[PDB]
Amino acid sequence: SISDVNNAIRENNVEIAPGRLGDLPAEKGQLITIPLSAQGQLSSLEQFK
Amino acid sequence: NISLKSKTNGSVIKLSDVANVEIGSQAYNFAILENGKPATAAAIQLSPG
Amino acid sequence: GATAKTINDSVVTLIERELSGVKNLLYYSATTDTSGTAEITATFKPGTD
Repeated sequence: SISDVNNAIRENNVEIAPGRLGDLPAEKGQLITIPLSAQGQLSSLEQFK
Repeated sequence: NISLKSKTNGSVIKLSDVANVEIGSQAYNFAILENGKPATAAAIQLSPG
Repeated sequence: GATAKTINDSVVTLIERELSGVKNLLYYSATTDTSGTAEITATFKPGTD
């Protein structure tokens, strides 16, 4: 059904929540904090196909 | 004591088994040092006019 | 979601475009951190209430 197509599009093409390695609360002695992100959104016609 | 239904053997596992439950701060963004010792504080800004 | 640009466009750019026409506006500025929130400060002419 069209609901299945919409659900598949929603799942496969999703936006992942960014994060920060070293965020507070943090382990003792940590000295480096770095943002981290992931890409989950499709960008081309072939990918959607 | 919250019970979770395990997915490997079907056993019941307490929430403490997979996590540590404590009472902490809602956010850890800020900290204060009054005279070189820990404390808390709030900044009060005057009303206009 | 941050994206680092959609905050600038359709949120900050669109807001600032409307701000530009504000009555008795001396200038305006905006600050955005890709991690969290966004701020747009409108500074008005001296003597305005």
